[PDB]
Amino acid sequence: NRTPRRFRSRDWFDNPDHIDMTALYLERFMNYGITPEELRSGKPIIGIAQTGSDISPCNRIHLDLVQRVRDGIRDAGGIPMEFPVHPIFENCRRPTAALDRNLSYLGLVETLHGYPIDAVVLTTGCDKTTPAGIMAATTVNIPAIVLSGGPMLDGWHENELVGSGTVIWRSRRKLAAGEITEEEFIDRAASSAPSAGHCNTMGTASTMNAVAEALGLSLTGCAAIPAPYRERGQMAYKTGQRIVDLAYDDVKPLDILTKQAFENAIALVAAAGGSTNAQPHIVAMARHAGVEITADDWRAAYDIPLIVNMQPAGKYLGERFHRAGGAPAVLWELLQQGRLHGDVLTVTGKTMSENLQGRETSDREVIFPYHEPLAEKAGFLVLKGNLFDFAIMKSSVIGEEFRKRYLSQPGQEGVFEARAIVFDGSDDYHKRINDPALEIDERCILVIRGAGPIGWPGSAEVVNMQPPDHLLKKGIMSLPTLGDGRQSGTADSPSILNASPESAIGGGLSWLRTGDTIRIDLNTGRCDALVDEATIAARKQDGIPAVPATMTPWQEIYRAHASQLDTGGVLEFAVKYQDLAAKLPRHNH
Amino acid sequence: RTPRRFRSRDWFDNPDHIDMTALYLERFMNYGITPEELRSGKPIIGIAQTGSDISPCNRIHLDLVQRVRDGIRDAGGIPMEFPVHPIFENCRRPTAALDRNLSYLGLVETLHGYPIDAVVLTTGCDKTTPAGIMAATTVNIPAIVLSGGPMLDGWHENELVGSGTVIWRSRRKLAAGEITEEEFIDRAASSAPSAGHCNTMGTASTMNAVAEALGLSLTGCAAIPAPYRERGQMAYKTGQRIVDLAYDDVKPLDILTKQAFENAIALVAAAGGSTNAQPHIVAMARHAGVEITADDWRAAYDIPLIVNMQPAGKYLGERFHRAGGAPAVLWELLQQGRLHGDVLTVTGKTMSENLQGRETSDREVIFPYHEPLAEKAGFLVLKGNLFDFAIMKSSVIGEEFRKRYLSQPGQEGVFEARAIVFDGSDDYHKRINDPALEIDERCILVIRGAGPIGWPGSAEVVNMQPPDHLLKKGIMSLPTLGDGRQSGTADSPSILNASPESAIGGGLSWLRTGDTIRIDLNTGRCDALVDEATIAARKQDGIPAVPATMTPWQEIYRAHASQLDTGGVLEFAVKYQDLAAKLPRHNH
Amino acid sequence: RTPRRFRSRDWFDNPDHIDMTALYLERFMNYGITPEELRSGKPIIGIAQTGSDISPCNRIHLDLVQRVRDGIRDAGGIPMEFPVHPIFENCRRPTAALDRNLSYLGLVETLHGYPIDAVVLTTGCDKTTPAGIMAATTVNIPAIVLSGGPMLDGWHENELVGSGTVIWRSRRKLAAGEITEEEFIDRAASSAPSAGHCNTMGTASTMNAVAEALGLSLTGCAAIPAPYRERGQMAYKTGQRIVDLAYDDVKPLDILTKQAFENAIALVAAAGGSTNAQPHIVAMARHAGVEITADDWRAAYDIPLIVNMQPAGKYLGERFHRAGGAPAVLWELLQQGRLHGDVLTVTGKTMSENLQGRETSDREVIFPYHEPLAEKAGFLVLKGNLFDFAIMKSSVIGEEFRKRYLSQPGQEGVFEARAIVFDGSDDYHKRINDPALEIDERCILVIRGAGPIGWPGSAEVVNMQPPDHLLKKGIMSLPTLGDGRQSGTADSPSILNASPESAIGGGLSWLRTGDTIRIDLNTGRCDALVDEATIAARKQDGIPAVPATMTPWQEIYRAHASQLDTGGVLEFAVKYQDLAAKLPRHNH
Ligand code: FES
Ligand code: FES
Ligand code: FES
Ligand SMILES: [Mg+2]
Ligand SMILES: [Mg+2]
Ligand SMILES: [Mg+2]
Repeated sequence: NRTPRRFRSRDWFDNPDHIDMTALYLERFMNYGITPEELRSGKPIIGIAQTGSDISPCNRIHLDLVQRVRDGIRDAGGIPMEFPVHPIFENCRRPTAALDRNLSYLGLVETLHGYPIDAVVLTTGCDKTTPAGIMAATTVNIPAIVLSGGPMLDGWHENELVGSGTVIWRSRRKLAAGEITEEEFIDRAASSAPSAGHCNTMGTASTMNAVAEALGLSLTGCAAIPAPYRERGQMAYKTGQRIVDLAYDDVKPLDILTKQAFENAIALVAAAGGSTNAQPHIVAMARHAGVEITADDWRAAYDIPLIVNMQPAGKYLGERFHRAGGAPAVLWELLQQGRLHGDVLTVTGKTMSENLQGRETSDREVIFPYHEPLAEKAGFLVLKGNLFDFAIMKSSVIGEEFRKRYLSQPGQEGVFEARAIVFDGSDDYHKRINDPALEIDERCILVIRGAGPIGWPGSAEVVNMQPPDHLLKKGIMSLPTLGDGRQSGTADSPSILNASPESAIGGGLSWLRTGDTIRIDLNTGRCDALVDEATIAARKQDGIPAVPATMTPWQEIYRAHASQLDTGGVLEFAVKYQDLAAKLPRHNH
Repeated sequence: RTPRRFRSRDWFDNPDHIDMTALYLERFMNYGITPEELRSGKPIIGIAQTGSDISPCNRIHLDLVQRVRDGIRDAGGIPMEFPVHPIFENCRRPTAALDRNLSYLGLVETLHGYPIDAVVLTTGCDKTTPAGIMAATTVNIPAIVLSGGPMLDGWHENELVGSGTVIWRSRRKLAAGEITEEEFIDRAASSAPSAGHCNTMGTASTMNAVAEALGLSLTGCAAIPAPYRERGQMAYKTGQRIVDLAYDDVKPLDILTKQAFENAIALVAAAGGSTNAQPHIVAMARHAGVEITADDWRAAYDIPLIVNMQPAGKYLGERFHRAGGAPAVLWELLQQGRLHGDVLTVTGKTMSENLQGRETSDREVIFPYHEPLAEKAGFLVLKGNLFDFAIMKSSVIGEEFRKRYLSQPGQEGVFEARAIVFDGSDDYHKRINDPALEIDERCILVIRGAGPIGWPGSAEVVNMQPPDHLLKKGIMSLPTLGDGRQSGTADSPSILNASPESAIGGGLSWLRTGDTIRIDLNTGRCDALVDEATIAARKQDGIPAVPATMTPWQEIYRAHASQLDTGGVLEFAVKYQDLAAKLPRHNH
Repeated sequence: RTPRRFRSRDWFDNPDHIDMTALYLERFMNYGITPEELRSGKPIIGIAQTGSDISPCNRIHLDLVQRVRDGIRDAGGIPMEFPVHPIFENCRRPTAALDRNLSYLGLVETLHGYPIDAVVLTTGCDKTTPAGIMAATTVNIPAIVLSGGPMLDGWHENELVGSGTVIWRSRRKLAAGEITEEEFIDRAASSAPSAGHCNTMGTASTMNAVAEALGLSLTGCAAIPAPYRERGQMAYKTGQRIVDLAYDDVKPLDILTKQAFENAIALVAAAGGSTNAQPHIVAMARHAGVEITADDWRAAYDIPLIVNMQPAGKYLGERFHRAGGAPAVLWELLQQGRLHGDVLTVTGKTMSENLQGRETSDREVIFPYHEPLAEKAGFLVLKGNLFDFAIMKSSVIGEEFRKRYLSQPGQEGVFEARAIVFDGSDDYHKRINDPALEIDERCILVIRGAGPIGWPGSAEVVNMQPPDHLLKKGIMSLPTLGDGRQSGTADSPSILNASPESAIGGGLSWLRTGDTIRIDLNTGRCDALVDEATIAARKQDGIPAVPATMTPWQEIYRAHASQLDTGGVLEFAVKYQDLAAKLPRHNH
């Protein structure tokens, strides 16, 4: 198995030319008890990028699991080095945690490339830490492997399942409809988080962790294990064993993250009822590995049926999903219908197909068979028009009442027209949504603008807007929704999302006005404002709607270099840098 | 916050011996504690840590302890974590029942010998809960129990698989050749999915509920599964409360009255608890100076089964907790006047006030008293010419068993069985499938030499299964009798804890294979049909052999341990009471 | 290396019991251990953890245990950490001496009753080193000692303050009024500047040096200050080497020969070690089935004082380590043919190959054997009519003491003094300055009722200081005699460990205040000049009283502890040897 190699660590700890610098490098790494024989025996230094902390409750389980990773690395013959990254906690980070993925990315590459690190174990959980980690590891391109934290346990409130995130959106409706009070709202929310781990619905965190499995970047079965199961700590051990293997065999990210691998992830996202936030993230990771993912790569997957019976699209939560076989069971379903490139290489050292043998699900209540699924055409639906060149709609989440109301008229199905109610940001929506002067009814479409990477800044999860109270009290639970921002992966709103280019850089949403008529055609992928070419340029000369001034040093940088979610809201200058571990850096003294 | 003058101050602020105060304070600062911390007069809160790598059922406390410390600090105490002697019931051989008294001795020493004003007793695995309470009673400084909690539900092939109970059910399946040997090892592993203790209503679940029923933990502390966020929140609230108990000076002997033990006896019956609760409750009471007699157990025989949990019922710890846990069970008993609700608890309220609003939320799990899972779920006390005290696990009689033995016409509750006697569990596993014994469905399987003295430490070996050939005919259980114990996770309706045991000359010593036993659950009698003349002839042959004492502690144990009917205590130790009423000598 | 059937496999891989294998395996995985780990056949390495908040001298081990774990894993073993009974010498009352045998009992149970193949014994505070080694020997599985090391140097007003020694020096500065009560407390505080044990050549520093001397720990592991990175590097190395010892089956009884204890006895004398080493070394020897007699102590008497460390000398643990530590001190002993340099050690090499190259690098701290600090530094045994064994701390005889009592031009080393007799230390503090006693420079202060049965657990109360009026006259110390002990940090040339102690009828029971005692350091005699007739008449008046037994463990101790001369062991316990050669029964 193990044929020796001169790891880049050896350029610090056994440098041929400079023996002064070598001694300078060994000296302090021994100040808490590491012996010289450890740092000088030619074992690989395995970094562990720690994401858990008191400020990051979704990832904090990695504070206890890190010990299992250390044990794996040491049994298998490496030397572990745990170190931190910029923290990211989506629930409390303001203005939004989307700001942090790129900032964490920058700091991880500096560390991975700047220290005597050979391979890495990326610890992941909360929404944006999985892409931030993978993005950084590929730019540097040293052998990497993802270790997922896992979701929380099932939450219960009065004998009822209660999913993280989705409990907030359902409780916003019942509090408006006067069916719950302000303390039941807080208490149902608290019941949604019964343990350590990330959101327990199929939101961004469960999606991005299933993605890394589909991408072949973590061991089989890693994504779905709930954080407090001992399975998770066993998995953390085996991941520590595996990463030294990947260091010796020299299996880098750029060997794994081919376009075919990204197409596998795309397929998985759709079959699993995954989050629309997966789209900016999968593109961002693709770009940073020099792969181009286009709007046609998403249309490819639209006709994947929904097969996992998990909130927000379905019924159960992360525990039932993982007991049913989690991501490998979903991938197996797909592989059987030829929707997977089964011959890609994975960090297991086998091929996707080889990994998936035996992974047929064990709970058909939870993971449905491909041919008798839960819903057809569950993939994202990219939409085009005069309002934006690209956006996606959460097809997996169209309710049957929503279907009957808009997508069901006898001659024209999948097509409907609605009256725009436009809001400039989240605060705007909350202040005017119940203003009867706007006379809102069942044939309106709620529109929000200024919530993109530039407008907010960092795109914001504010598109899952709810009907005004008077409509909620009539039983109308959702109206169509559209905006240039995002929504929580836990939303059960069939929104049109991630509209690029956003309003704030002169996308079509900059000139739309309340009372206009929007025409949605889901058969053809088109969404248009019925507003003539002449009126359009009259509005355009009034200028772009206003957006808040820059507030922090990082926001100035972000607003300067961030792309649109079309291409993954990436630091556009940064994609250029590839395989940085090929060249060494200069000595520091 | 009065403040009072805590015994710790005799170490850290003694105005007689200033040299000693300097000597006592010096080293306690060598990891960064400031003098204001130890010299301000805040109480020192000992935390008795039971969790370790070798104690996986209690290891959750390695994490929880930081929540306890935060609560002590918020409330104005100074925490002081220290360990006790490790106990891990599954791997400790010859038996972990040796360890309960050894852990008692050490913990008494630590609490009395050091400047500790009040203790948080972390509990979990079988024996850790009585051992902590016994010790905290003898020293009698303010004390509170913090339970660890069960593991989460175990699943294998979409079936609920319970800690411990899987092993016994797997033993019957492997013998009937229905599962492989790596499948046995497999489903055992499926039953232990997380940190925590046995997720069935075993000894840990029973004993931790008993601590709640005694009044020694905050309401709802017993049942919270170990990995729940709620368990961490409970550990914080408990750290707060122990500081208060230090100031209000609420001590074990203030709480462990005869009524509180009667309440605990009610709950064990209602909850389908382990029969190992019987020795542990008699031990705890003795060390508190309270007498628990066989008639106190008989008083709880007619309490109905209330909780629908393996091994007696269906679900595991997670469902029991979500339906209300121990408070929901105590609420049921309170409504029927089966509880003394006026007793004081460590919450600062009476049991009755703690229980208001605690009616269950899930009647599939915690049945109503008046239409329950089954009636007469209490332990049934048996006596006769083979022992003066044994109990039968009533809550666990199945329908086939009640048909085959308990339903003789005109004579219901009385049956007779032909004894097949084994000396140790090795002897059982060697001759149970020897056809020479010609075992029928009307035999009683008997094991002896497994009590406190015989094994030594009583051993969980009485849940013997039928021979291979009976299991293939659909006979899943014969009646069983022994002077040892069984796992609280057992679903055998055994007659257990037979005192006096065979090794000190109880009736089991002269029983022979072939003898007939007449059991009658109406009279409470269990008697071998052998005439006094033949008994005498047999007695003269001497007592059957038991192994030689093999470690120093076994020798101490064999010399001082009492019989299970009196708690298996160190007999000399129960005379020691309220030790914190007297300060120890200075050490220099 | 060559594979082995470790005893753990009897749990994790049983041939005839797959049910028990599943039951033993399942819960050991509930915090993430994989089946590949517990079934691969790698040895299971116990780590006997002694640190905690209540044990500040050993607390360093809670951060070093990770180093130990990493080394066990780099070497192919599976680490299993677990606690023992906590011991903290400074605060434990009535004495930490009661704990050594208690800790001993629990660790035997743990090592024998669980699947442990080899153990690392973390040590530090006084009693933890003998207690560990005693238990590892009784069970006799491959063992190794990891020492926590002493605290950093203490400075107070630009002066070295040593742990412990600063207390006894301050008690004199307080009666002579040179310091206030609150600078006493700051002075003691300055003595403890970091983690670690006492930084003087007290019992901790002695016993860890004894451990290395016996070949039970790696070369140079003893004197490394706890906060040094050398100490975590040593813990890693120790984790590695214990795996090797497990495969090579290098058991305690292979190492602990009479030749090894003799090497230890030499090192103690040569280093000015604590008198407490004598009962601990005898205790370890007995548990190793080795006899160590008063003659073997005499054989070390004439060894010079080589180490310039408080109490006897000047420096503290830091300078001693920088000078090459116990290796340098053994190297001296080697070249003068005072070691058995070819005994086996847990290093693989023999003691001679261990010390090749270990000559001290600082002759200001470790002196050459032939131009030494002082001569005849070993303990000096004394027989007599007051006791059949005692020892005197020859190493701390100062200039004035030698002049005032040991320098009669006729017969040097003989003197006679008047006995002032106190019954326990409280008697001392309430009468030492009672002027009706007429105490002068020619009195001997005597304390009794302070042995194993008397106190109970021998107490450190013999280093009594002169009355206040003698201290103001410049007399810094008088002869001191007792059946108790004294801190190994004490600079008192006391006569200690008197067996038989008073409380069981030894000579000190009949001796009275005012009697004349004659000591002869040339014959090793100490006698109370009182005639046989007065002795018999005083015995009729009864042994002087002692406090009643107060805790359950005290009753066990008083009923089983031996005398300090035979090691203060539980005498019934030394007959148990090589326990790991028999397996315990299965628990279910
Ligand atoms: S808050 Fe971190 S996963 Fe949703
Ligand atoms: S083994 Fe610890 S509770 Fe059953
Ligand atoms: S107090 Fe622990 S070493 Fe002296
Ligand atoms: Mg999110
Ligand atoms: Mg048990
Ligand atoms: Mg001492």
